[PDB]
Amino acid sequence: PSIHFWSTLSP
Amino acid sequence: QESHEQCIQWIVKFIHGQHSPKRISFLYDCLAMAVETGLLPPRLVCESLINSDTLEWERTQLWALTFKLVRKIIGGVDYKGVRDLLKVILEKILTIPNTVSSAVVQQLLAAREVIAYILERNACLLPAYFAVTEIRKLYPEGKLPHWLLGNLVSDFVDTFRPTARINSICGRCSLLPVVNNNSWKLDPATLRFPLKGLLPYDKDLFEPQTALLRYVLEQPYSRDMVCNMLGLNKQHKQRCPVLEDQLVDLVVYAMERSESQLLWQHLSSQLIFFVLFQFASFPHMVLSLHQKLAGRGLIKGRDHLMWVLLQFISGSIQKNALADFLPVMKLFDLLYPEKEYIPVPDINKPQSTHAFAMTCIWIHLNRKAQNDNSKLQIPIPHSLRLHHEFLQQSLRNKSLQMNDYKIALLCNAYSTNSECFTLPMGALVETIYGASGSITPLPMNLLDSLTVHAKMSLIHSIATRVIKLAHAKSSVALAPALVETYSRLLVYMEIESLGIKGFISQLLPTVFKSHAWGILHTLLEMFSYRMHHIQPHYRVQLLSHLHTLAAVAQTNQNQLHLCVESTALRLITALGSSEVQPQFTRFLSDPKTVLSAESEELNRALILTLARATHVTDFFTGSDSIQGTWCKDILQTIMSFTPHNWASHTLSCFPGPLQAFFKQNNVPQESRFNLKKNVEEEYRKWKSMSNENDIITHFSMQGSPPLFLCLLWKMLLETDHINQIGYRVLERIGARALVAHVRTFADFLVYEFSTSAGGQQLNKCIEILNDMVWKYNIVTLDRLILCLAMRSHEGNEAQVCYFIIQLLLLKPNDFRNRVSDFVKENSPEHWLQNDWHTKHMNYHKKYPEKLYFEGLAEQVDPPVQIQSPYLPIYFGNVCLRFLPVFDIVIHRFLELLPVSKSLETLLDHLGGLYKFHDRPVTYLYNTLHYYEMHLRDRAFLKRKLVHAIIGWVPDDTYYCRLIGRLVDTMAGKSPGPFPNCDWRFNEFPNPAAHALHVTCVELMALAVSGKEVGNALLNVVLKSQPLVPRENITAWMNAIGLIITALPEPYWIVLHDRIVSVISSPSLTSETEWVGYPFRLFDFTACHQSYSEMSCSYTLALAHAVWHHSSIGQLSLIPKFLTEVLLPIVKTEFQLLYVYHLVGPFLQRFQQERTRCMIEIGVAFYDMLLNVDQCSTHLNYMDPICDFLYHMKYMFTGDSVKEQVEKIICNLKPALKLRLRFITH
Repeated sequence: PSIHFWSTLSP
Repeated sequence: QESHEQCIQWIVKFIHGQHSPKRISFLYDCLAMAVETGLLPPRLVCESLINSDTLEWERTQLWALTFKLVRKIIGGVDYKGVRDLLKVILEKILTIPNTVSSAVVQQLLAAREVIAYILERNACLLPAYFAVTEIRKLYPEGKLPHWLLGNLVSDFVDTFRPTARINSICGRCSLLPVVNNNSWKLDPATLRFPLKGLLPYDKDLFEPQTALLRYVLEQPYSRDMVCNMLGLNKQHKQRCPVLEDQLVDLVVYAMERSESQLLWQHLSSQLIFFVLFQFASFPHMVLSLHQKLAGRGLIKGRDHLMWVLLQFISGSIQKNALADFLPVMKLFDLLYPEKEYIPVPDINKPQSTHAFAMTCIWIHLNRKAQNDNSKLQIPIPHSLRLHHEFLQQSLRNKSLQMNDYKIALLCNAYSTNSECFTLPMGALVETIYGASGSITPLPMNLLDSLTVHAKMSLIHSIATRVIKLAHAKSSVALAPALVETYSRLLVYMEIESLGIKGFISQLLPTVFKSHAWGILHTLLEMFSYRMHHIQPHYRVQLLSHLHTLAAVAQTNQNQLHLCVESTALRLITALGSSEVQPQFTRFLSDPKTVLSAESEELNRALILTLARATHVTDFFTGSDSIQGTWCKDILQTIMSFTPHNWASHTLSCFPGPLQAFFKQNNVPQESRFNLKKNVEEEYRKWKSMSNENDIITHFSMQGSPPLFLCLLWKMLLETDHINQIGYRVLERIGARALVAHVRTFADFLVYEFSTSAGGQQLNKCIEILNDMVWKYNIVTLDRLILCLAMRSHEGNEAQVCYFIIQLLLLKPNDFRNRVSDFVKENSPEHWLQNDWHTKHMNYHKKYPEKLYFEGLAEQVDPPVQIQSPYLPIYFGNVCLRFLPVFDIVIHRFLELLPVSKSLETLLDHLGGLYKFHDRPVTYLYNTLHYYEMHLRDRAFLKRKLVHAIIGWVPDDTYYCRLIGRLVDTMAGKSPGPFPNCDWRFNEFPNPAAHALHVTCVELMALAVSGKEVGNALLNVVLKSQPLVPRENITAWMNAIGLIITALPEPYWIVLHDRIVSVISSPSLTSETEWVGYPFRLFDFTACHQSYSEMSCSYTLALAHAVWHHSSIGQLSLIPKFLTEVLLPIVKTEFQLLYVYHLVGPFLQRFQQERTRCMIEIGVAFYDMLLNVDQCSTHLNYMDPICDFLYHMKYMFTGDSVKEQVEKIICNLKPALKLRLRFITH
């Protein structure tokens, strides 16, 4: 569950 | 033939092989006479003698003989060849060393002789523009020429400054734009203005525009503008060092000035964006910042700088390598030399988060070092021990509240870690997670204290919970605190990947696919009533989603249909003037995506938005056709799925192409006689039936004319009740299909009211209509009023329709009571409140909202029970839904003249509802700009429109203060002409935009003519006054140009009269001779300018500023002005030069946008030259005039105009004909 700048709501 | 050149070269080297000087000279003389009689082509012989490989400055005698020969035989070469010979001669002479014995120097002056001959203007072998461009290409600016030539080249370049001054704008480096989310493009290599041609421009134009770039970067939402300015395309890792340096200097400037929170958030956001989009390297910026800050001295902004660094370190530490973030430790060593112990700041202030930035940075670095362990460990800094102990103790305590910033500090410090982050997150999110019982959202100040990583974690949790609840198909409504917190969190633009892009692209489609209809309704309401700053493409994308949602998915429910209609109307009406064309040009292929199939009201609103945007932006000035434009297909596809006609009064205000389009495509209208006959026949048939299913089927059949609302009116007009069958028919027809019935009921109402008596017959009818709206809940008030106001009646019928609207709004108490209560117990600053939900329940409990015909169901002889569950409502009500309808009603009331008195009463009674308007200032600006001709006589109607929505001849001090306010706003003052405003929630991103729009509204609201307003605005500078300091006159002109360009046409047309007055002045009309070019006549930065040349120079500079800030549609009047006004009054050289200075710099724009105007300008210039030549006895500035004309032909016009200029050139005097002989070719 890493949340960075290059993440998106779609798993 | 082919071997002639080889044979000539062989003969040349055979001659050069001799050693006897006399024999060589004799051979050269024999070749000279052979050449002069025509035995050899001059191009071939000169090229051979000059490109011979044996030529070298060691062979002094051979060099001198060859150059005297080429001087003797150079006179018979075409000018292209001459230019090439000039180039090769300079290339050859460049190789001469600086130190040469004087015994041969006089022998190497033959090259100076030939260059002197070729650069003589009288002989005119080639145009001087070729010579100057070749010389400048070989020797760029600042390079000292070869010592042999020296003064010759220096002065020959020096004779082109008048042309370089003609092709330059006055005070260009001190003109700044207004940033709104072109003419300001810059070179991405050296921040230079792109200059056309190789001419000796001024020194200031060769320096980088650091001031302009810094001013642009200091403004919020300047990311797209700066990318467009620097020409950066999101396609590769460009890594602009100039952009990195500018960002670093901006950070240094901010820290030096630190000796607010929004400002630092803006910088952090800018660094985030530019590092993310591969335009900067974070370690490189850190190292450059370290070098710049080394040995600076006092540094008090260290906490803010480390907070800015943490905003990126926390976000990017998850994947980026640990080596990138290493130099932060060296930066900390530089900016924190104390080595004792830092006291723990009070945790009761927002600054506590900033004071802990370095401790948080070290914690993140230590955690990253703990992952992928070994290699190198990061030890604890000695000073930051108390802070670490405080954080550890706060984490150890298991009972911590939200009174202080302990939650924020723990979230910032331990965001990266997983185990240590559960406790602060739970403590922060349980209160909003808990319809749920949570009503208090997260405070805005607390949200600002968090870091970007914490904000992303919060939004990811909220979005995941929303998706899970939607997939669970549970009927539980979302937490009001959750919805409010989501709306607040969706403001930050550094989280675009999860904030709004993920909200529109993924969350909404997922909720759509999950068939929730409750989550979708809440999200749509949240967007409508809480989102302030949304990028236009996101808005248009959501508009397309709304249209397809309304069209499909069987959303045949009153509430959902109403929400979609209201949301779509608000987005359509809220579009910006400068955004419509770029946003709708992307959907040129498939307009149906952004259009609608059944909402005639939405299509007409889009058309009205199109008209006002094109009027304000002056898109159609200089054109009389719609074909070839982007509006044609949109209008045609609107005519499909929605044929309609526009009233005469509402169509007379449209632009010319729109009016021409709507004169054709006329749609026949149903006659009132046939409408009345149909209504009477339907009523007699309704009363003649006794069954039940037959009536329901007959009166609910699709395709039958929509007359059932008329039937309801006819029934309860005479019998004053509605049977159960009427309710059954209304339930069966459906909300989506009732719109046509409302539309026809509007026309029937207008006809019936027009064909009626007065007194009781109207009081009864208006009471009936009010009862239908409120008591029976048949149709909602805003829908009814919108359908009334979107009609196509004429004259008396239009007056009746607007009278009906006014009576329905004001005669009963139902709407007035609701407006008064909402205004009295509510406030618009929604981000600073905690009890909005309690206020919302209070209002809704006092005034329930009915959407499923509850009143009509109740008022049946057997009562009918309604069992349709309601979707949750969180933000909206009828008062907030009515605002766009009220804007449109204002526009119609302005359009129709006899009903102007009713608008004053409407404003006086319902003007308090604009306190909740999104963009009241922008609305008034558009309204006053659009209806200037209509309101220019009704001065009292203004100051009433302005006072209701926002709230004597003035002297020169008023205008001076008005200009100075914007001047200081752009300059940047700590107090500021306006108080600090939250750009994240206000309509205006910048104080500059806010001041500009307020000033324009205030100027247009005055009861004086546009000519007087414009003349006073120019006179602020053009006539000497106090409190107008010098050395800042360029920015005063910049502010005046901005304001006058934003003002309508009758306000900026006075520049032409001012220019003509300057032309006809004795300064330019006098025949007194001058020594040299009249530089001070056209230069505003002169020592002492008396009065007349001061007026001329200041008028030139003001015209340059106005035309630099003007749009292309406004520039389209310059060619007609030049051909019709200035052409028959120019008779002297000074006037010709003045006009060249006026219009010269702006030819590049015409070339990029409009070519026919450029051609007309060129022809007008040539005719003016002919007139001046004919009138004057002799020309003293032939060289500057010809240089400018050659530059024009060779850079902008090309060979486009030849037939229109041959006749003009052939009639000139022989001297000008000799100079301008190459223009024909």
